[PDB]
Amino acid sequence: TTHDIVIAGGGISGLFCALRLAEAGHRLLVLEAAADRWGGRIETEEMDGFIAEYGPMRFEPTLQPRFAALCAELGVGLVDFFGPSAERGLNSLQLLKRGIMLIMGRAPDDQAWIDALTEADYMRLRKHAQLHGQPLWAMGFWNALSAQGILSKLRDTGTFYHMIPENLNAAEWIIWWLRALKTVGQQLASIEGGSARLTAQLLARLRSHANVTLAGGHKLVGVRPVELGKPTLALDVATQNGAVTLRTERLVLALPRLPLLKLTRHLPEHVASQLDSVNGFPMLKVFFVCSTPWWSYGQAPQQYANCMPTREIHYFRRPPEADADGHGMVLLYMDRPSTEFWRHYVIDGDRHDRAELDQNGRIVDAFALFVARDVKRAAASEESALKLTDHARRIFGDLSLAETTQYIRNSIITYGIRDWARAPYGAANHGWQPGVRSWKVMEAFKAFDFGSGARNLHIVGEAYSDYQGFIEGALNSAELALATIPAP
Amino acid sequence: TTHDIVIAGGGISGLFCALRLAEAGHRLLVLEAAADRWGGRIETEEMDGFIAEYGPMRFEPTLQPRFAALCAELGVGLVDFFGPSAERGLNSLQLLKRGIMLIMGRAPDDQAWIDALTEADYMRLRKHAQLHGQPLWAMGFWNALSAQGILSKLRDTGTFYHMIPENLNAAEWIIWWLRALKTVGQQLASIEGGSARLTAQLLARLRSHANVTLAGGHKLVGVRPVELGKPTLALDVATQNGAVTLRTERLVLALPRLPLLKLTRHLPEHVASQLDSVNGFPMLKVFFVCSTPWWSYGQAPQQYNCMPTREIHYFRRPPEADADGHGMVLLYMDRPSTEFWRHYVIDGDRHDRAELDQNGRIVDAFALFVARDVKRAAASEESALKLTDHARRIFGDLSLAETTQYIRNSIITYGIRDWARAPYGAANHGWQPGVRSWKVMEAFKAFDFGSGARNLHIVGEAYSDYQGFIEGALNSAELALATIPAP
Ligand SMILES: Cc1cc2nc3c(=O)[nH]c(=O)nc-3n(C[C@H](O)[C@H](O)[C@@H](O)COP(=O)(O)OP(=O)(O)OC[C@H]3O[C@@H](n4cnc5c(N)ncnc54)[C@@H](O)[C@@H]3O)c2cc1C
Ligand SMILES: Cc1cc2nc3c(=O)[nH]c(=O)nc-3n(C[C@H](O)[C@H](O)[C@H](O)COP(=O)(O)OP(=O)(O)OC[C@H]3O[C@@H](n4cnc5c(N)ncnc54)[C@@H](O)[C@@H]3O)c2cc1C
Repeated sequence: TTHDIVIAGGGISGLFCALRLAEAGHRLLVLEAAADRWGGRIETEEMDGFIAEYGPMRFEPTLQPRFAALCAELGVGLVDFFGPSAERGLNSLQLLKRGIMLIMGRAPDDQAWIDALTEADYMRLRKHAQLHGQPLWAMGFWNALSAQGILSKLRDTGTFYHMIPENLNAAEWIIWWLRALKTVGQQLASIEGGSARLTAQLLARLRSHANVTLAGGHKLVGVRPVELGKPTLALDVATQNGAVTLRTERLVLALPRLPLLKLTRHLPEHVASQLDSVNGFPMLKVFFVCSTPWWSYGQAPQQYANCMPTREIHYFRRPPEADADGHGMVLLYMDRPSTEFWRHYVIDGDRHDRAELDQNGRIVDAFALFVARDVKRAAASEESALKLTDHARRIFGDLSLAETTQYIRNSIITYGIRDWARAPYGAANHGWQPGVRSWKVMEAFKAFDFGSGARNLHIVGEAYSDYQGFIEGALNSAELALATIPAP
Repeated sequence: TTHDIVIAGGGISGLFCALRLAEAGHRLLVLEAAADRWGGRIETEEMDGFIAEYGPMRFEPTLQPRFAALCAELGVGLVDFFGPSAERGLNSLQLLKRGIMLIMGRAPDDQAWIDALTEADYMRLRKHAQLHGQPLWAMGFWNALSAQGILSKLRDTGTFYHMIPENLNAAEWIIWWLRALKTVGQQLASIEGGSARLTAQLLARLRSHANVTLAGGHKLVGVRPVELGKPTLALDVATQNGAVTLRTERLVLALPRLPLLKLTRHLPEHVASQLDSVNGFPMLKVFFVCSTPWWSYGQAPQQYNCMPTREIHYFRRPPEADADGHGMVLLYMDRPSTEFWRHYVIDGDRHDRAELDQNGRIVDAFALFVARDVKRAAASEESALKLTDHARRIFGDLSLAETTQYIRNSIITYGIRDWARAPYGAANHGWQPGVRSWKVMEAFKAFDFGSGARNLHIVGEAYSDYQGFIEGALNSAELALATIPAP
């Protein structure tokens, strides 16, 4: 065949491009490597009636305006989330804010200065802000915080996801934190009836657009200019059937770093040379649904780290105004190196493009043992962070740990695991690297070509965005490229 | 041109192949991507008269017989090393041995069983040893230790490089540790006048062998069979001049995982599909040479959080030859400390050896980190810091900003090697859960593009049966040697 515009990748950014480009009236095609699914890192499975987000769960719409706007324009609402909470002059909580504000030269409690910062200011910071003579775009976040007259000590033990041991671009993670440290963005909200709800609504308005053919099961595996000097692109697309060959005047790669690296030979050196301007962090989620929970409503998230190979362990029960069975659900949410523990419980090598539910008992076998220890210890202490129901407090007192194991192992109705470090994602999210001038990459990536000046290839997505980690970045990224695509 | 046998890679295994193949009488050529140097991961720089090993330092010749033998046959001596030292029935140092011996079903004090274990036994372990129904070749080391009736909890926050958070092949790291846990070893030896001494001696006997042309500055960047079905190989070799094109009847890839992955398109799928059967661990060394040390004459290596490092090792001159009283500090670190320091290599693009005295910012940050710890060590005294009386006092009095500067000034020369960098991509490698090592080593020892020619080979530590050590690199060389007939 032949098409005006191909879009490789049907993730949030792939599709926000497939929308705005339809609304200006182009003949779009959306290749998407996955047969049945759409929205990539957006994953919401229903597990014994619980909404289990294998991908994003909450959002800060005040911070992520363009998210709200794609939510609004699509009829997606946001149920505000009200869920549970959690060496001298250096005596506070988290408050890397001290570290940042020292670097920026302000008072370590100058929260007005922080709340007044614009994107325009963030750009001025990233380009021009220095620390001990060095630009911050050239430094580790970890190094800038450890400098003469900053911190140390540095607690990665404790804290949320600040990517200290990954040592990201100082400027870009000073920027990122100065954002989430504004007074707003405490407004925390789920998406009504799942996060994948947003995927659906975007296809339901992307079906009522005539000039859009959505083509699941299609994976871009090649790109050549047809003739030297000319803008016509040859796309090798492998699919279910077999190895088709599309042609287009404009290809949009809505792909994170790992797919792009698998395409690296088929890309201009000047672009392919920079795909390593970001690192993909792995994250891994495990969900267990328990018949007979040991925790009440409002049991706080813990930071198990030791007790379990996990970072966070999150706790869910059905609303107390329902509870048709009284069941509950546990999220093990983990980064490096806990990810390496669980990685190996995906039974299918070769392919892992979505959660594996109820396919390895060994995942429960290891969840059981780890919790079994902790809930014999929590009965006694009572000053343990594990609330523990009266029913559970007693019955555990009596069972021989080896049986507390089995009680929990039996208790599991359904369980699932998503290892986001696996192809074709290779990461839950990405981070700029020390040395990188993000703005040089984002400009090069938004629009490029094989050497005609055609400006008819694009990269879009979170990975090389100005708001990494969030759908907002994926959206900012889509726009940057949209602006370089004229009407038909 | 055209050659009997090319050997890509002039590291220890590349060269032990270039030797034994000369001694059977082939017309060898050794390509080596590095212009000036040989022996790759073997790196020994002289720093204000100190032997600084950016690569291997010590060795266990009892455990590594084939190392001793290549040392002996080359006139390389080993100065035995006598350097400084270091919840219910679960309260010791090497609860690791507890964990292993639980898995293996023996008594956690069965040290005779351990000392009696042969290679043939290690193979039987690899292939057949199970845990809760699962073969260990299929498990994480971390998972096997955390099992019902083993450990937990697991202290990786202590300990010397056990690769728990890298979660390596349970069987292959049970094997690896059961080796270094023999009493037989622990006999620790440096190499006489540096570790790179062994590189030199191997070229000095590799010069007196007529049928060997050594070609530094040459990097294999492609391999095609000349004709479909026929054993003739086309080598694209980039060099100083430019892009020559050799031909050979037999190519030996003495290369770790990362260069082989850069050649992955030029390799048979059946081989390239398995290069990810191992992980390359990054390690990073920084060396500082200090005018006026702050530490005692037996100051133990520490396990520093306190610094972004894992080990911090302490050196003075043999004080029988100490003409200035100087001392040296080795920051030796794994993930994630590696990420802190890696950014202080001033040359992007290329890093094939240590960068000495090329970034003051490395001292600037060493100073501050130690400056804190040695103001705390003046007072507490309940510290591993054997601080000298001269140092204990003078530090008491100086402000941080001056304690930093005292140390910053004290530094004569400093260096950094980031082994995670091309073309090494790792200080050493580890088998992965799922892998049957023995299936990989058999596939790798000899293969071809489909003729049956059996005229390509992979050799080196990375896919060896003794990962981490030169012994593995040597075991690997042999496996392939055995499949190469005499001329
Ligand atoms: C920090 C550290 C500590 C160590 N400690 C010990 C120890 O205590 N005990 C011990 O026994 N061993 C130790 N070792 C082992 C050491 O790694 C040995 O040198 C050995 O493992 C190297 O095996 P190799 O032959 O694969 O060497 P390599 O150096 O990996 O050989 C590869 C060579 O090929 C080259 N090359 C790469 N690409 C190309 C190309 N395309 N064409 C041509 N040439 C190419 C160069 O990279 C290099 O010279 C240590 C290593 C390190 C780094
Ligand atoms: C653990 C986790 C936590 C998150 N937390 C938050 C959060 O707190 N707040 C927030 O706002 N967002 C969060 N997110 C969301 C994340 O920011 C976005 O979902 C994502 O980054 C944006 O999607 P994308 O379009 O950029 O890329 P992706 O969703 O990765 O899109 C890639 C798509 O390309 C496809 N594809 C098509 N053709 C090819 C091909 N040839 N090769 C490869 N792939 C191909 C598929 O791989 C895939 O569907 C989280 C995500 C995860 C996984």
